Amino acid sequence: LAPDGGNIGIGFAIPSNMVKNLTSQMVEYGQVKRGELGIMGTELNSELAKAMKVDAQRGAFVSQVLPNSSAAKAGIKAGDVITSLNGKPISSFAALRAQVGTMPVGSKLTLGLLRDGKQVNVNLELQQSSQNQVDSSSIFNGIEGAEMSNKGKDQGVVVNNVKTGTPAAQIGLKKGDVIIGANQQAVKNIAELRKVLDSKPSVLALNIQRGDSTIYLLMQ
Amino acid sequence: LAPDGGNIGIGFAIPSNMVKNLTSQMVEYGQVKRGELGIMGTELNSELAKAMKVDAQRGAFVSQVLPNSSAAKAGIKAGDVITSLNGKPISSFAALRAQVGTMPVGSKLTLGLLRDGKQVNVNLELQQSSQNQVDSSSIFNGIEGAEMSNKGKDQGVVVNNVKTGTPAAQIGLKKGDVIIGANQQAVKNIAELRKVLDSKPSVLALNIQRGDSTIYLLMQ
Amino acid sequence: QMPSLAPMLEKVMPSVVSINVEGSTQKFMALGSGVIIDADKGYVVTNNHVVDNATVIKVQLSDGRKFDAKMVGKDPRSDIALIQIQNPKNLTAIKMADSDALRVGDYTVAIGNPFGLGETVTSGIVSALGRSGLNAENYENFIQTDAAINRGNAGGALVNLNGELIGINTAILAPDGGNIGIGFAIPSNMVKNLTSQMVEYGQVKRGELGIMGTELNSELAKAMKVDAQRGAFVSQVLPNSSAAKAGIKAGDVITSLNGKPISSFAALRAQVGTMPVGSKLTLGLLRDGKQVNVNLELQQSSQNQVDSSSIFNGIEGAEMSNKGKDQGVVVNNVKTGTPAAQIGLKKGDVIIGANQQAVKNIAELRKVLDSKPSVLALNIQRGDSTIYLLMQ
Repeated sequence: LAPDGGNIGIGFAIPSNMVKNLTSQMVEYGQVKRGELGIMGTELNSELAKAMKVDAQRGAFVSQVLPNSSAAKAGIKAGDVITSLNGKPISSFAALRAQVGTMPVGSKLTLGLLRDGKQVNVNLELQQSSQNQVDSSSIFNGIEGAEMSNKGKDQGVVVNNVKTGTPAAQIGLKKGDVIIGANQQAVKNIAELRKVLDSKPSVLALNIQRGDSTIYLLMQ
Repeated sequence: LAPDGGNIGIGFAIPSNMVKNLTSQMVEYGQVKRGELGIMGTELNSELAKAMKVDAQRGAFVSQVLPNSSAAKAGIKAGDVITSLNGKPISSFAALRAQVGTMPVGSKLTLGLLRDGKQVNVNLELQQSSQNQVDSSSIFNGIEGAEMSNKGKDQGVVVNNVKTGTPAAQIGLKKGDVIIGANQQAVKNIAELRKVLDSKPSVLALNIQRGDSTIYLLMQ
Repeated sequence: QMPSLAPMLEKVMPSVVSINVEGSTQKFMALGSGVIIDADKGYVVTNNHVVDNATVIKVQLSDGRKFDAKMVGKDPRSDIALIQIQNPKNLTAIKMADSDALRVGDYTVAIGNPFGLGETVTSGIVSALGRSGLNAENYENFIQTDAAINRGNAGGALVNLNGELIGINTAILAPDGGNIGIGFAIPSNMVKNLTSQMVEYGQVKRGELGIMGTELNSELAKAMKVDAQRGAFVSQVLPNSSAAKAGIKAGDVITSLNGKPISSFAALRAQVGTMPVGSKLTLGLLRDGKQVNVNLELQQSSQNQVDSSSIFNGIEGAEMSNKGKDQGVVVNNVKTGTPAAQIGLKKGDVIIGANQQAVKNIAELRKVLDSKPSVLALNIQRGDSTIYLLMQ
């Protein structure tokens, strides 16, 4: 925080537990596979707490749970208040978001709950998601277009959603494509891919699958 | 090639084998029935060849094969390189296009292939296509509108696709029509048709079939 | 049963290459042709005007293959440059013919890359020999031919029916940049000399007779009572020159060099202008109606060559040239506002190494530069002192 781009005594750092998770994923995959509980929430402020007769001036208020979500399955109901994650008391909703927002899918966690004045304990398993990440640009450096992300196990890079006037689709890039190799090298995930690109070839020969067909997309 | 429309030492002729094929078709039909292998390709340049680890600096690179195509059936895979047609080494993709682009449908040919450093030999049969040819104009001289082409054996001239404000549809010309005669003369193909037109009648009485109905379209 | 150039060309076309160039002085692209002179080392000759001021040079064989090439020599006065394919494999060089045995009836075929279409061959005859005057500051002794030559043909081959190289296609007379039947190639004897020097030194060490002259035209010949309508007229000889020592007097006419009759003054200039210092030659002389024969030894000179720019690519400043034996590169004459002197470059400096590599001549130097270091540490001698000049 600083008017006039000079330090005044207030600065911020990402806590290291978050760095430890986020990075470790990147190492093994080239991106972060984001898991979700599938609840909508908001900061539990003192006013909201009266409205809801809860003894607690801070926490995550559950506005609603998504159907067929981890939360759902686990028994979390709307109008619940989350007070602790894995033993650790919860500053706020944002903090909560931030915590789980950095754990990998499949992680097993436990939530401190508070429904109708009664403390609750619930076991959850982080699940899939629709995380908006890694655009075609972050890997091609300048090739606007469809977003991309890993796929299943080490199954290759999947193209999420192509735009229109975006340069990527202007090389034959179509959503639903599954980059399975490049320049005679196998691509299991975004890291491998970025690796072939690190060598900086003149022509990039993408080996993709559209439906039940192998095809090749070329670049320069 | 010539800035300023004067000769400078560089001129081009269509090779005679191509003339021999193209013309012979025209003689017997009034147009060329274009056959296709149904592969997408591009020039195999030296850069692309490294990307693909191929020993070959020239040829046709197979970007992908169409499903239910001659190529498909024959066993040609994307990322293949075509090096020879019928014994004859292949300059480039264009040359290849140009060769087959002038053979008649049903022609039997054989391809020199190169997949993963290994030479391959494949037998093909030129198949149908969606060739964009003979507009209604090339036969009516000035009657814009739907495109036309022969149909099956000597079954008459078929109207491909009518436009809108095009003068042809402005005489009742509708796509899917099958000109089966004109002025009490039978029309098996575009040559026959153009023949009735050679006499230059004042009124042209087209005998067409729309669906299960015979109708007549008139001109002047 | 049909006559054809095909059998010959089949052996010969691999020798000729296309050349693409990226440069700046403002970014440009250019293209022309080149000829493989030595298959093993990947030496490729071409016109200096094609590869001049190039940041990047790529060479493409007739078979498709591309390579990168780096400069090794260049002579603007004659418009010949020598480059070298980096990592040459399985190449074909051309055999050179003796251009001095060419005659005007002779058949010629030209090979090169007009408008970047690809390797194109066209044919004609020798229309003329010894043509000069195109650019009067240069050495020029052009073969003239009506084989079609256009833009992109520069640096390419002019060969005879046996596929021997007789010239390098260089220029064309032509309003409107299209061929009209008149094109020019540097004769191959000149290429053979100029290049061979470049190989061994990075530049040409130009020798001089030290005579001033001019074309002996028919009018001048009357004025001087000489029986001869062509040749080199000696206007004056320099003191302490080869000519001087040899006994050549002003008002002499030179009619032949080494047995070979002499078209004109320009031709003469062009011949010797391409022989290396120390060469021993003999002159056909004509003083007061009497034939004379004289033995000469080509001597030093003040040749204006290799600017600091031709080796640094963009570093204006002092000119440079080899020095004595393999003694290093000497800086000729620094300017003022020129960027070179703006790095501490002072005339009289003797570049004796760079980046811990020894520099005997311009080729070696250009070699350290080929690696493209980030910082260039010049090891120079000013007077009796070693110093270091730095760049980036």
